[PDB]
Amino acid sequence: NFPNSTNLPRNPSMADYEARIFTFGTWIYSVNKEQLARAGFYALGEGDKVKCFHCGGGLTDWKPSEDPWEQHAKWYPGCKYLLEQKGQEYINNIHLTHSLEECLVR
Ligand SMILES: Brc1cnn(C2CC[NH2+]CC2)c1
Ligand SMILES: [Zn+2]
Repeated sequence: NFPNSTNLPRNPSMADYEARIFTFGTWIYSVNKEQLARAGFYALGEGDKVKCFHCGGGLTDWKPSEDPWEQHAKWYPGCKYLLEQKGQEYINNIHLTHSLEECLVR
């Protein structure tokens, strides 16, 4: 399933922060649910699998050191919600950071 790069959200029923927050319930996973929701994510109920309301992008297997906004930019860089909330400069930094993180050890 291709990522949504239009200015229109794929799941408008999940456009409000509060709506997204209800999807998690009791959340045992290593990444904060408030932080996930702020980054546009809602829970699917399949372990720690989340989806962005706007781009439709799915993310799974969260480690405690990982950041929702960073991961969002890493895997769904065409997301218009992401661009709205963070700006292109932030997004550029993240890409550069990760691409460089490769030629550090990898
Ligand atoms: Br595409 C995709 C699905 N999950 N992910 C990562 C999310 C953060 N944990 C490591 C995996 C990328
Ligand atoms: Zn998105």
